[PDB]
Amino acid sequence: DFDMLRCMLGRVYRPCW
Amino acid sequence: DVQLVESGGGLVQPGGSRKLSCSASGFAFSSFGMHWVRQAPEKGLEWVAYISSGSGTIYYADTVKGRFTISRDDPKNTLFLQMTSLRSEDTAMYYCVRSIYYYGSSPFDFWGQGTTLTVSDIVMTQATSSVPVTPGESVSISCRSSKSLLHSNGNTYLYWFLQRPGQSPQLLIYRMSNLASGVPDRFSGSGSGTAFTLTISRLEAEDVGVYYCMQHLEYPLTFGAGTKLEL
Amino acid sequence: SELDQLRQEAEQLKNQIRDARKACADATLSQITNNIDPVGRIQMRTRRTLRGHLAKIYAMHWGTDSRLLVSASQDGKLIIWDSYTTNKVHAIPLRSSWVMTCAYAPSGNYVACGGLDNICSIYNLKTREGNVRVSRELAGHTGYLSCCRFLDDNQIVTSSGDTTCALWDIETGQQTTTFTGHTGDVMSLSLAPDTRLFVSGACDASAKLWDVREGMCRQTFTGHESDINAICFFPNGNAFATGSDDATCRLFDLRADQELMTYSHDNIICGITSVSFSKSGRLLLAGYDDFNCNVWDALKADRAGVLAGHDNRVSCLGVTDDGMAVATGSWDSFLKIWNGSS
Amino acid sequence: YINIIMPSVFGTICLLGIIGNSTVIFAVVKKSKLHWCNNVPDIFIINLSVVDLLFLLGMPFMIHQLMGNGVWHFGETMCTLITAMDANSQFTSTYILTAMAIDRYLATVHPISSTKFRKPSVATLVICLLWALSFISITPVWLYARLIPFPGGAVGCGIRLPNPDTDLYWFTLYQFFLAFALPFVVITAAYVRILQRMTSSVAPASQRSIRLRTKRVTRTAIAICLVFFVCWAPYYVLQLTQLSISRPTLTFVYLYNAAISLGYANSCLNPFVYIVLCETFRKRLVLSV
Amino acid sequence: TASIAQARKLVEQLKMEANIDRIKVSKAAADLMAYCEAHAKEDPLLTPVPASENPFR
Amino acid sequence: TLSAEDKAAVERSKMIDRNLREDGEKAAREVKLLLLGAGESGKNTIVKQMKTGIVETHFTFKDLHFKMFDVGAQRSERKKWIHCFEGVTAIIFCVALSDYDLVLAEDEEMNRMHASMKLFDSICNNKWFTDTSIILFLNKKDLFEEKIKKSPLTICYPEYAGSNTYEEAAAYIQCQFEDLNKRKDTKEIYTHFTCSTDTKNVQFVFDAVTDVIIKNNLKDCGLF
Repeated sequence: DFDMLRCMLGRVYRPCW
Repeated sequence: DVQLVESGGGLVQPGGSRKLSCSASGFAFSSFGMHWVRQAPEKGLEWVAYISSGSGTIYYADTVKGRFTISRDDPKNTLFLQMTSLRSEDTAMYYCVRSIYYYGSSPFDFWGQGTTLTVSDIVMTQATSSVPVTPGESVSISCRSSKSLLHSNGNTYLYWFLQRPGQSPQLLIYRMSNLASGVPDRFSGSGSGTAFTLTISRLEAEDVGVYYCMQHLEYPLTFGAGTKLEL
Repeated sequence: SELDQLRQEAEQLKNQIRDARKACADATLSQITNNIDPVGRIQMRTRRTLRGHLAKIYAMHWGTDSRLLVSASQDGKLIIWDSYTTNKVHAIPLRSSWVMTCAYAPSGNYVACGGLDNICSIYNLKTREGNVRVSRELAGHTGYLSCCRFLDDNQIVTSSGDTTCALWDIETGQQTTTFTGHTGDVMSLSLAPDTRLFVSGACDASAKLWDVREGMCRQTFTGHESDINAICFFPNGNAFATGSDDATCRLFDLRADQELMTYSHDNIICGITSVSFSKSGRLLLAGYDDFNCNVWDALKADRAGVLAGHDNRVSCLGVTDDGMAVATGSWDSFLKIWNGSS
Repeated sequence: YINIIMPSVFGTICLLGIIGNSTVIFAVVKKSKLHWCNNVPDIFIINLSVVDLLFLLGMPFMIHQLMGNGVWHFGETMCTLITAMDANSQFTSTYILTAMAIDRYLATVHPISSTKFRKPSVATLVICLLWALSFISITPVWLYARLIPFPGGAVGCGIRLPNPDTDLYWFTLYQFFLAFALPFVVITAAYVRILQRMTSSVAPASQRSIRLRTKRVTRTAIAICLVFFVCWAPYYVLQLTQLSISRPTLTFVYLYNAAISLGYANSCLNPFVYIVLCETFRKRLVLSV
Repeated sequence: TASIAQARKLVEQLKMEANIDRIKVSKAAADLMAYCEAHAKEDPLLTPVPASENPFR
Repeated sequence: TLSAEDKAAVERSKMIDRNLREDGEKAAREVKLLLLGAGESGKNTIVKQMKTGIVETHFTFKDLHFKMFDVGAQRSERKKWIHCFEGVTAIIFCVALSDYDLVLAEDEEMNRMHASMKLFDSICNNKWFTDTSIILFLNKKDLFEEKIKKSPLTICYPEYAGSNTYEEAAAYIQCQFEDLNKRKDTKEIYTHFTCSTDTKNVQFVFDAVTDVIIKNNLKDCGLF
């Protein structure tokens, strides 16, 4: 239950640009 | 027949170099470990070096380590001893000795005729230098060791050799009790711990000579002073 | 006429033997040994594993010092093992790799082997040259060599698949005595402790007792339903046990001249390859095709234990002369040494 | 439904994959009786199951920041190590699966010449070398594995390249080339060549034995090339998709999470490929029981 | 005349085997049971020895 | 806690293991062939072109060493020593085509071809050779054609209904032997028509053995 709109790279997250 | 002929000895200058060769015939040379044993004039036997079958293990005596090198050529059945920086302490007759090691084998069974070189640690003690003997009488020879030669596997690593005058040493008793092949049954080896006895029942003319006890518990292999039997 | 009359006399003689054996079957070994306590469960652990054979092991034999043993494999290698240390003392390359049996001389100076080449080869272990050499090749059997046993350094008894056993003079290389009477391939033989008699089991499902010196068959023992593969004398020499393809072991007595006990279980449906006794004879150890060795109670015919440590058929086994250990060889190319613990 | 469907796939795959990998390990190890049991192809399969097991054991350590709250509970110290280990557990399985494919090419197209070098010592040497190459390949993974600040009070482990505007392209392509592109070409080329050279000219092609041999190797070679492709293409296809995409939507995020689950499926189905398509393995399994 | 020659040999062999002295099975069974009892203690497989006396520790 | 002599005992033992390993690797690269067949079936003619109790023959062909075992002299029971050859690369079985209208010298009532047919399925379906390929040689092909003109194949096979020509009789006999294969999935049978002057017999064995090696590799590699 969160804002699951984060950018991804591999199987981990990445900072959106 | 089993033969071991040594060559390369001769008169050398101090600080010089000499190459000893031991040619083997009549037995499986690659299956035997090989030793060099020297004998200073009017002195006892002194072990020099050892190379095992397959050349995997090499041992040297402290008095020659770093100056002497032992090597073998199995296809040619030749054993070598490269000596450098020869000193007056190296003046001795050098014997080539075969010894095979497996369960129940008899190491040091055959010795070479020896080659003469002239230059211009468990302690084995044989206090009795000479023993006057008469033929047909029983003789006992005593040997002592600083350490117990009985190993935890049950073997007592004491060897007996006889060097008749003018001849190479011959194995009589190996591991303090076993009788070597070709040796008359009158010879018997008895011992316990550090004190050992070689019994010669019904002595004969051939038995006259010097008897040496050698330890094979650990390296370096050391010899006793030697006990001489005279008529 | 004459042939018909003679074969009728054989039936009368066979009935006379059967009646004579039935007369002396007053009691059963089971009834006699019913009162005695069982040996319990026999638990043996693998003390040593001998590795180095690269094919099926077909035979092994202990030396009389209970420390050295020889094993035969069809990788063409006869290997002598120091069982205490697992050191290989010798590795003898065989001229013919199809070896089926091997023997250790009681003196320890010789080993023997032979197989489908119909030859018993004698190897000298104590030579001044430091290598094992062939001293004799004993030719004369017209079938494969199935078993061989030394009597001394000069005499050896061999059984062959040509239905005959032979006694050989090793020095001259000639068979002094030939033992005939089996109608099938003789698969095994066992020497009596005094080496004056030996029993052989053949593929005619019969066991014969032979006189070594006289050279004739003394007694014939029947009762198995298929080929006998293994045979072993009881330690006192007055009995022997057999193992057959019918998944049974039977204990025959020489003096009573009949079977005393059968060692079988309903779960066991595989053939038996090797049999041996413990030092006291109370245990009968048998190797099986089901990859296991079952320890039987000889007196009570109860399965005392199982030696399960092989991935193929246990082809051979033997118990030391001092009774300290038992070795089992198998088609999985490994030998294992077993004994119990207090 | 969204909060229960995604955990269900991961839970089912993790449990099914553990049982399947355990069966392969149990059968191969226990086939003998306390004896060394290894072979040049038998070395690869047990090694593959181990790397497949590590990739599945570490599954919760990488998916806990995707299901409930997107919060990394292992800190920065484990952020670099777990990600490097997880990437190694994925990369190593690819390298083991690829090298095992070339090994089978050697034993089929070169039945005589390959006996000189298809030795257990060489097989051990290659596998030890395969692990080393994985560390070189995952070098950027652990060098740039630092925590990422999310809006709010939550943070998460991730990759923070020094120049994310330009460095994003090489990271995506190099993993695509090393872990998906090159190994798939090597594996596919190796197995199609085996299918063209799996029988002899003298062999009785009319006999059912040859035809049944042709069928089984064909369906085993196809499945291995298909399982690897199916279970990894959508994961890496999206990698090229997101190079020119800046703002993901809910549909894209759901597909990426479903793509990750297929990634753990490859190491889940690899043990089942050996169980099903290798008739020899069924007999070996019974021996243990 | 091979069969007729073999028949005489087979009949003669059965005569030798039928003329041997046989003891009772109870007598034979007792001797085997007696031998095992007398040698029971010196059987390491039947009665395992202490580990100090076991060459295969 | 080894002594100076026990250390040298182990070094000898490890030297022995080093030679056993070296010998086993050389043995694993060689092909073992068990040669079977009936008497006067052309088995010895095959050996003559590939130059005690068991006769073992060695030859090298295209960087491959073959060990061929002849056990024709063993008159003992086969089931006792037939398991010794469990694990050979392939079994070469020799069948005389011409021995269909002939009868056994001893039995005088059993057809020679049926003796070979009964012997083939005894070995082919044997439990030790469940997965062992068989190289079937149908020898005396040229002599078979001469007899088929005068003596029809109906003498051997009454149920046979075909042309009395070599091209159909020889193919019919080949199918009769291959029909005896009780497990047409775990093993394959390579059939070759040899003769007294043929020179391609060794090449057929090499081609068949090459296929046996491939099939065994696929079993090891897990592809099969």
